[PDB]
Amino acid sequence: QVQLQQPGAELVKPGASVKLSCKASGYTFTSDWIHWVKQRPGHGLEWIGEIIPSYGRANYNEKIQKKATLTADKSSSTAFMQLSSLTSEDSAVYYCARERGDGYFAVWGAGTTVTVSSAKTTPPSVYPLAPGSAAQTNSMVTLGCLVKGYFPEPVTVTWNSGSLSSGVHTFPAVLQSDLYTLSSSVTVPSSSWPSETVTCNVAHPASSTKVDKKIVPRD
Amino acid sequence: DILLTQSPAILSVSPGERVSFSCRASQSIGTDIHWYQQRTNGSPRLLIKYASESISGIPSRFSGSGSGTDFTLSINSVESEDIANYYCQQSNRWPFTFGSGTKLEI
Amino acid sequence: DILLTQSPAILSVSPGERVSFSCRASQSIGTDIHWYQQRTNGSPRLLIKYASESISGIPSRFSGSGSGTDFTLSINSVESEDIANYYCQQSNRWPFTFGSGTKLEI
Amino acid sequence: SALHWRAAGAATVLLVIVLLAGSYLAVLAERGAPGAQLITYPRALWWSVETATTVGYGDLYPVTLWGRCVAVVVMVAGITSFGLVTAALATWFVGREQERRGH
Amino acid sequence: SALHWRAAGAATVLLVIVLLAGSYLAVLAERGAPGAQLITYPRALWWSVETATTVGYGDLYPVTLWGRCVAVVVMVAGITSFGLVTAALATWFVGREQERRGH
Ligand SMILES: CCCCCCCCCO
Ligand SMILES: CCCCCCCCCO
Repeated sequence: QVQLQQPGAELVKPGASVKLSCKASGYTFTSDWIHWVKQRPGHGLEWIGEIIPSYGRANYNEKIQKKATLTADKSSSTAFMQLSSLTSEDSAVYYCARERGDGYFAVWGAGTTVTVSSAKTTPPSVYPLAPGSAAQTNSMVTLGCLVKGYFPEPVTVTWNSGSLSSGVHTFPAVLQSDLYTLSSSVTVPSSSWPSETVTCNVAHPASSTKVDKKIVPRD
Repeated sequence: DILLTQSPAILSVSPGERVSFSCRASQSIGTDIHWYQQRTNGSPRLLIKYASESISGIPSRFSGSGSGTDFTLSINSVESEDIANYYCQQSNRWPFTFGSGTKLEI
Repeated sequence: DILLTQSPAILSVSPGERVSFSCRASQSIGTDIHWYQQRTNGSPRLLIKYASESISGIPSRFSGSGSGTDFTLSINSVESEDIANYYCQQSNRWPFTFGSGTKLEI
Repeated sequence: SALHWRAAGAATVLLVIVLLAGSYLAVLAERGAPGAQLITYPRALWWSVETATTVGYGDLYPVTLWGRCVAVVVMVAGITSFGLVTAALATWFVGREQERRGH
Repeated sequence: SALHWRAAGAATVLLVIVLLAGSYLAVLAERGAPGAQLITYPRALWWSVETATTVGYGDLYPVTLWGRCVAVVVMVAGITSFGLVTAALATWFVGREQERRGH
């Protein structure tokens, strides 16, 4: 099972603050340390700080401005990172990791994408993408879905509740006028569609929404 | 603070060939170096700990070597799923630090 | 005699930006490095002791980091009153020595 | 059993407990200090044994105030325990020599 | 109280005094010698404890004649004090074993 669970996203206004959480499961030892690592889009991993829940003591990276404050609840075995007075420089994916006190990060969370802006949360519009009537088809067919006008990142796109992984491309989002848009494509054998259903699932953590859209042939 | 230099930043190889990533520490750190793989949109994954110890669940084509200040992560017969960013991390002296990462390209 | 190199000798920054002064020791000195600020016609003033320990009476925007041979003095959101010369000093080995100093310019 | 022998066992148990607590506390005290190497439990436990025996390899040592305080408790516990075993061996030999002399 | 126990306490007091005086004197002896690291009181006191216990980390040591002379007094004071505690523990166990044997 998933050893560390983090919320998918957090939208924060410039100047405001947010408290990220990290719920752990699996084996727990008094010798465990919970670390937080920051990754700005396109950049590398940056160690932020650590905390030892069994004692509540925390240490931080001295080379960078201290934006975080770590704490942990031993009963709900959850670790928290309080980030305050954030600017756009603080927009990034924040991962939590567990170390058994022996130097390496055995397990990592999926990370929380934190966006700092004054824009407002906006759920995505999901439009189907079926071939046109005149399009000829080979032994394979390509379908997709358009996820348009959402904010902030990210969105997770899966095909048939995740049962279909092979032949899937989800393009990076493009930002235009305070709203993101991206498409995801899937390729299946021509014979299997529309015989067997093909549906894309789009979850947008920032707005706690997850919509489905079945891909059926145009008229 | 231990500086870990990973160069080249990008490594291009043909399918099935052996590839080696480099990691140089600014000072001697025994074998306290660990390697992680991070694929696109994915989170980091431990590949090798303490310079050469295999992690269960990781393909046998992954191995590590070195001690002191020079370390190497090797992949025998590289394949498509190995396409990703690779990072080294040291735990010899506080604070733990990461290398800048090397991207594998086929 | 421990040589402390402070480079660049002059650092130019815009108001409110974060700035970092560099200090490299010719040999490892743990965290036995101290930072002083000396304004025009003024006498030296202790800002940070032992690489990162804050001194009471010094603004919180001043911090230090590093160990071994590489040290950094940082100022978050620089302002006019920070205009001055900055020196590092080591106390790891006798005799104590000073760096050549870095001038902050806005 | 006899006192000295009991006190020895006790000394062995306290020492083991001091080694473990010492290893845990050393890591707690040292992480946070740039340059510190006494920061992972397995080597910290090796450090605790080195310290208790005063073997002096010099491959690991605390650089912080609290870590050094921890070091002192381990050194003293080790020096005292081994010294207590010596006294126990002494008491044992003395008792036997008395018998052997028909005293 | 009994002699050995008193002598032990005395040994503990003299040692503490030797540690402090030793720390002060080491700095006095070492400053002035280029390369010397035993030059600030807090670490000099850590050095004094290391020396008295012969723990052997090797992170600090005098390089001057007078500093080394100071080191010898601390080593001897430490070795002697811990050795005196061992003898006290021995005398204590021996007295008890005598009783326990109805002698
Ligand atoms: C003799 C010193 C007391 C034991 C060590 C406590 C350390 C706590 C963490 O900093
Ligand atoms: C045993 C040596 C005498 C004590 C040390 C005196 C040092 C004086 C300063 O140089």
